[PDB]
Amino acid sequence: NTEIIKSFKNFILEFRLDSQFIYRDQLRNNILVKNYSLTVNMEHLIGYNEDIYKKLSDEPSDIIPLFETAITQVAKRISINSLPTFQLILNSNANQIPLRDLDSEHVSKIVRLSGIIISTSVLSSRATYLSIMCRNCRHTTSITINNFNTGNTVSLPRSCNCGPDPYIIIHESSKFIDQQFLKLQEIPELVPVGEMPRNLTMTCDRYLTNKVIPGTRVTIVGIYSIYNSKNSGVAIRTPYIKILGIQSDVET
Amino acid sequence: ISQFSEAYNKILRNSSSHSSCQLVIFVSCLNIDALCATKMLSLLFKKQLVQSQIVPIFGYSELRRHYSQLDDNINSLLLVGFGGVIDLEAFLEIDPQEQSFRRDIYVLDAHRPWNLDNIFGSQIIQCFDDGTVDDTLGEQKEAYYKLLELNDLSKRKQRKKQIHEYEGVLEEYYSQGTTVVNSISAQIYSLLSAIGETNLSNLWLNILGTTSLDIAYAQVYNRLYPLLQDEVKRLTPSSRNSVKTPDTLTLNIQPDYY
Repeated sequence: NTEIIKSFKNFILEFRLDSQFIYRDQLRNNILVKNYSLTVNMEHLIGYNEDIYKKLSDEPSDIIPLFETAITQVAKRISINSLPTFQLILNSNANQIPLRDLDSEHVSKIVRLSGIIISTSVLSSRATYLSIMCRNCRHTTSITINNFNTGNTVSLPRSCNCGPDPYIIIHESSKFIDQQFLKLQEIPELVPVGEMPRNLTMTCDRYLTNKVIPGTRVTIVGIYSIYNSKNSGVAIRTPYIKILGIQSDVET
Repeated sequence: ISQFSEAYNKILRNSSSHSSCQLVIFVSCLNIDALCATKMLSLLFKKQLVQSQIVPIFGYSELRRHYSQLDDNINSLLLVGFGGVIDLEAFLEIDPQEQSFRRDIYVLDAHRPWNLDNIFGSQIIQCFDDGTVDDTLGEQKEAYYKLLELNDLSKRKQRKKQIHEYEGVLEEYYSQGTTVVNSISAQIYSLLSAIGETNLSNLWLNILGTTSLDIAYAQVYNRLYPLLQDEVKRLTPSSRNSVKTPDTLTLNIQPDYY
């Protein structure tokens, strides 16, 4: 929350291999083309410091939206008006977890896996920064959501008494992003001799949409998270993988 | 008998000139100990500007084709790894070619039988006869000297008994197993300590030199270890370090597992 930005803000400025340093040359060449992202190799985090990756491996849902605001304070040291929140795309290679053995222990942990993509969906809209006004008080405000944990985790407040939820979203001043909703099937060479091949459903953020055609072999690095819609049991949730960084092969 | 610094200047007096192929070294392609011993023998000849060859040799028959064909500018020769056990004047068929010979050979070996017709009778083959492998044994020496000299039946049969007993001593040597005494890549570092070039990189080619013969070889590594635990303490930047700067290679001893 505090000062973990500065422990990451020094990582982008000062990481350096033998002669030419990478994350101030990958951040500059992705602004002139107007690409607005960054690609962190995850082996270079733990070579520079181990205490940073200790926080990121334990509780990733609350720290990656802190690194996204640690980039957009550095891109104002290079460009000098509209610079949005940057997106963090990461990739690594530790050990593949097969799709069959995903226990109840891997809830909110960085997990990579593999498989074949069955289907896609149509794009959508999620809100990032919206503007609210009350109906009676007409007291304007601005809620900026940046975290992503699909239904509702951050909603409207109840007072600025007035009525039950007096708040209106104003559609004339906001910003929006995209979502994609894939599906992923395990590779048939890890044969289910008495089973059918299972599947999972992922989500994708603004810069990974429309990247992969149905029918390919991918490797996917994401957060194994959970959501509780009723769209069949008591206190039952459902699993899904929030993708942050799809490392496909050569498409061939 | 021959130490290093008097033999080091013997290679610079006849190699610093205008032509390129002044000295030629030969490397065996198998001993990793013979790989690090030439990697830091190029750095010593790069700071003093001598031009050379580095020819790898695999076989024992491939040494004969490469040597007996290309002999024009041999103002020196050098040979690393090979040449310990097999008699070189009897194998390359070298004869007297003019004190002040036109060609020197400096063998470097790590093997047990010294092969007395290389060390003694050193017309052209410069030895490596410091007491490291030599150990200053005298019974080998006088028996070699009391042989090469070629009532008369009484002394000559006594000479024949002296011929009979002395070759018995020469069958106590030359009847032995071939293993390693010292590594090669610790011996060249003893030459680099006297001249005065010991960087931090020229230390890292002994830790790769004398760890190749720890796992799968005899262990003289227990006797070569206190000599390299002190040359690391000697070349050390400071006691307390900066916090992991992108320069500053630091090699330092650590508890390591097997």
